[PDB]
Amino acid sequence: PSGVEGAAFQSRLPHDRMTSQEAACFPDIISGPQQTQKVFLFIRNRTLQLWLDNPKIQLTFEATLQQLEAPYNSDTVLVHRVHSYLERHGLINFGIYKRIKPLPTKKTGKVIIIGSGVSGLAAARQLQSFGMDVTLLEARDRVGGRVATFRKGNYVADLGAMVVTGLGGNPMAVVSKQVNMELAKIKQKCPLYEANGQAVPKEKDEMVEQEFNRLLEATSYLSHQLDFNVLNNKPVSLGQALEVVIQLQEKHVKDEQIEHWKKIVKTQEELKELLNKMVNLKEKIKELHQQYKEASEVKPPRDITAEFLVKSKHRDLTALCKEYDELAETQGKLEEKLQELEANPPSDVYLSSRDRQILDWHFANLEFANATPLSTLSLKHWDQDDDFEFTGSHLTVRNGYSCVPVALAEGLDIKLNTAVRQVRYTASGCEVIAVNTRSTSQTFIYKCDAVLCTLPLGVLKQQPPAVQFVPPLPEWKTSAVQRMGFGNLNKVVLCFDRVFWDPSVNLFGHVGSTTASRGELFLFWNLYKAPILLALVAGEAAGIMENISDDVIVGRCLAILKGIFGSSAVPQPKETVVSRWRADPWARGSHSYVAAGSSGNDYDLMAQPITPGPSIPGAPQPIPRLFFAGEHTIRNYPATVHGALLSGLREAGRIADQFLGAMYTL
Amino acid sequence: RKPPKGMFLSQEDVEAVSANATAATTVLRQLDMELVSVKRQIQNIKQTNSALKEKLDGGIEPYRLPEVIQKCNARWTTEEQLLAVQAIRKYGRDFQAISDVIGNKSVVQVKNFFVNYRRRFNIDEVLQEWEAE
Ligand SMILES: Cc1cc2nc3c(=O)[nH]c(=O)nc-3n(C[C@H](O)[C@H](O)[C@H](O)COP(=O)(O)OP(=O)(O)OC[C@H]3O[C@@H](n4cnc5c(N)ncnc54)[C@H](O)[C@@H]3O)c2cc1C
Repeated sequence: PSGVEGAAFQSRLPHDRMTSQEAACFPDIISGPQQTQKVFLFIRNRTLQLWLDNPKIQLTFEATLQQLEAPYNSDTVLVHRVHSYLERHGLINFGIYKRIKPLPTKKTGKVIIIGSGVSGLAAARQLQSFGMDVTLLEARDRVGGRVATFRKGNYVADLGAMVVTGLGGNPMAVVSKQVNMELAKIKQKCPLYEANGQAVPKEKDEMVEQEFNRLLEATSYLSHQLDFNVLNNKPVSLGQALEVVIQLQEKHVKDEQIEHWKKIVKTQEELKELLNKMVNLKEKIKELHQQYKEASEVKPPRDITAEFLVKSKHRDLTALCKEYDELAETQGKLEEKLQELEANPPSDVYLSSRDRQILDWHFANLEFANATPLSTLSLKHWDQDDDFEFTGSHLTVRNGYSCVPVALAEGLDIKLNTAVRQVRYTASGCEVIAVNTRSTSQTFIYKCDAVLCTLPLGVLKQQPPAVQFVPPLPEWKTSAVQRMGFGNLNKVVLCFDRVFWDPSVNLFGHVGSTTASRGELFLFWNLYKAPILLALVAGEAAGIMENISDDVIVGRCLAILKGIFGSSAVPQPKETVVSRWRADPWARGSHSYVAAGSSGNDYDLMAQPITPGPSIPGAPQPIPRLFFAGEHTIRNYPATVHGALLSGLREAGRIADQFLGAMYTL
Repeated sequence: RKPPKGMFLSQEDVEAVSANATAATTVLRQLDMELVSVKRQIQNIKQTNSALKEKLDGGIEPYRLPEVIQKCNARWTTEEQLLAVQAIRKYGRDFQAISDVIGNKSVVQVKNFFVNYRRRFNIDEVLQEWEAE
């Protein structure tokens, strides 16, 4: 879209309707007359537009009111409320921008942020922007977390996040204007090459792909229409559902063959019954002919009974010769119907070996997309976030995605090599205990009003725990941590001296020979200026391939590539790197997912803050102290950089509302 | 509300393929064996019908007669009346058969004969003799 309505779209808001969050901050307006609502909506949309047209500089309330016309610039407090709303919740004045009003003289409140990934960094900027004292604690020797970029010489390649998934509605659109990201579009054409090294024929590639998509719709029919979501008191996975659907197609193939060969026997037994009729009738005809012959031996002149015998046997014989001729025509009709039937059999198989292997590539690609084996995904809910997907083509970050967190880190107080061990929270405040990752006896204590935890879901899941909470987290939180899925996905970076692949193709597949190994080195990316190829390890292969050494993995990569491009065309690589995200103790995996028996609701549960008990008995209901952001806390944009960013912006708004108050809600 | 084209999924079949650890592979072997036994019965009947066609070798060509053509004359000769009375005794009321035997009488002409000579050839008695067999 475009205009003020495009600004709503670009900020993930409906242009013509007030959201639930807006209703909470502006109950007077939404409960009030429909005319005032349109005024609110225009002010909001216009203010957004002004920010979006130039996100390189702060949009002040003054500048906003400057560019509003009548009747919209009538009520100046309404405009101030709307501006403050949008600012507080990070819809405007987020990321890296030049501030018109320098940061306030004195800081108010103190916040510790655990983790310096995008969710932490984005929250930290907002809180500092609102005038709070912020310190981030990071276990690694760098910022960015799961945004990790390999840099050696002029080779640049992302071992973590590398793709912006469309700019239409994406807050990373705004960040790409604020920071120089060399966004290059990704052409989606992806030729598949079988285990032998031979390309899959264009006709076959389409047949299998269409079947994959039909198999997926089929699982959705299973889920919604047949209600096949529990089986033996166990939630059904997407993988199970796909097996069941595939088995039923194999069954249908067999049922069609059965009723086809049943038509052949029914016809063959109809022919058998006709041929027996004809054998017996031919035997009667033979006998009756002899009798006519004998009656004709009696030469004339003859009495009338002897004449009658000749004439009546003649009649009887032609009557039987008629019958045989009719049966003989029916023999021809049944015999041609047998050639019809035998020439046109149904399908011999549902899927051949080559078909089923190519299909497993499409399943591997889906396992890459959800960063987990299909047997773990909830049938009902695996695609719950599809409706919020952005428009526009996907883009690669060509200069390395680390440029984003590094830019967000500027001006913030970040303690690197600082591993949080314990988080204490009481009615009076909080105490974060951390150690130095190098010399672990060296201990640090950080005292604060509030803790924002951006620890990954894999870390929160650790048993025995890496980080202890005092008091422990309540069961409603720990059960959500348990139920939520935390998948895995690895990359192999191959740096060469020269390009030996098609420079016009961004990606190409490799079909493995087994279902078990379908995710193993199944897809190669060509995204960078330098000659770099990136190989993916998805599905069940990701976890297994972490216990195999780099030399062996790189060897398997070259083996495959020699197969596609020829043995003398593929040199030994100059530099190689292999990610191991499940082994990494500050990650313990890659992406969250909706596991079978989880739902989108667990993402909301992850986002909910914790309020400690009262210090002394009968003291009033204390204030919320422990907050949660990160990839795994945002229902509509989970498992993404933009989701992490948004969750950070969310919590900064919630924390500031709490510890600085919200003047705009009156 | 409807599953995609060429995709087959019914409540009954889903319950049949689920509900055991190996209900799937049971149901699919059951149909493999049903298929092989139906193809058994085809090879069986093809050999039977192949033998029945050996016996029909020749057709009915050596046992066929020429057709005699003659104009439907309305004059009953004594010869033809005597042929009719015997044809009635053999065939009953099958007027078509009686006509074919006599050779030069239409089916209506035969039905007239039944009426005209009922008394004189005791056609009632001749039909009772036929009915008795
Ligand atoms: C292989 C791979 C590919 C990906 N590709 C894409 C993509 O193409 N597009 C996309 O949008 N997203 C992608 N992602 C996802 C994206 O990287 C994450 O969703 C996002 O970066 C996570 O941000 P976060 O701030 O929620 O968590 P993190 O970035 O993990 O930040 C949490 C921080 O906490 C730190 N930490 C852990 N334990 C402690 C401790 N005890 N004390 C202090 N600090 C601690 C970590 O070191 C880390 O810095 C990918 C992820 C992986 C693994």
